[PDB]
Amino acid sequence: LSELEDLKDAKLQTLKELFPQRSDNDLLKLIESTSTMDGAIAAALLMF
Amino acid sequence: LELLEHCGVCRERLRPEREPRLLPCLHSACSACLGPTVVDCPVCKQQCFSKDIVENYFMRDCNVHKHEPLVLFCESCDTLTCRDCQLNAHKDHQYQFLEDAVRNQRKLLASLVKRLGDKHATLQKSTKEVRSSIRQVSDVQKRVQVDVKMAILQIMKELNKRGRVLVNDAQKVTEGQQERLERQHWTMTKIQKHQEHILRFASWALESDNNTALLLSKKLIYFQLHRALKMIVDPVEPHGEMKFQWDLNAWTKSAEAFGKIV
Ligand SMILES: [Zn+2]
Ligand SMILES: [Zn+2]
Ligand SMILES: [Zn+2]
Ligand SMILES: [Zn+2]
Repeated sequence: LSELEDLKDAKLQTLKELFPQRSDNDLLKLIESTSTMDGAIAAALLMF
Repeated sequence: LELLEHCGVCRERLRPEREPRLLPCLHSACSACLGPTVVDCPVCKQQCFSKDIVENYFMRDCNVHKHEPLVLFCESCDTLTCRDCQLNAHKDHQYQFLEDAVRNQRKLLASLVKRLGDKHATLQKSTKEVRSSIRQVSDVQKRVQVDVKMAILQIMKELNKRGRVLVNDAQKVTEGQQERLERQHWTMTKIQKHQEHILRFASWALESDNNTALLLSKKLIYFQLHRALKMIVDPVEPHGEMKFQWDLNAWTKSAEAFGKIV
């Protein structure tokens, strides 16, 4: 599953590129609530 | 260009006296610009604790052993050291010179940049694709908005053509019937006045019966002659049945069905 981890962490580092002030713990919950779609994560990010 | 050299809040040119520090995000701002645990970037985020901030070393045109400078690269610690540190701290730590370790680092960063640059070449191309796609989406919204409207009018244009034609049909029928009726009221009243006149004169002559027989009996021929005029007047009223209540084609339930889909 070590491949699956990096594909998850990849999307996380990008939210910090866009909206960075919110914590690393907060973004991780939304990148599972979205199922790691590249765009739909940035959707729920703007919502909160 | 005009900003890479400049500092943070004051945007000074890099003064090496300023003790400028380079954040992990690669932004640079002297320690005077930002004094205050975890330090945060003027632009990005507090990406790392202050323990991971180097001081920018840019003075255009060792930590421990004072004026002895660094020239030498400790291969076992990823960073440079002076001749002393590799005698006390890094004794027989396998070690290398600056001239070779820099050549390789430059050639690996050129690789990372040449690939990453080839990547940001596609955003410069996919930004234009998204930019043109938005105008399409809104154009493909305002053209479907007009195709429906103009198609609705083409239907209603032709329907009013076959709605007025049926009205003209009813128009024709009624002036034709009225022309018939107007010859049947014209015919009645003129025959009636002829009947009224004979009835009028014959009644008055007959009603005067006191020693009036001598005047009557001299005109019996023309009395009964003109009674034959009114014995056979020869018109009988016909009746035009009203069927315009049943020349309205009310198929209302069909109209909604074809309106339902489109
Ligand atoms: Zn400054
Ligand atoms: Zn930054
Ligand atoms: Zn070492
Ligand atoms: Zn040293």
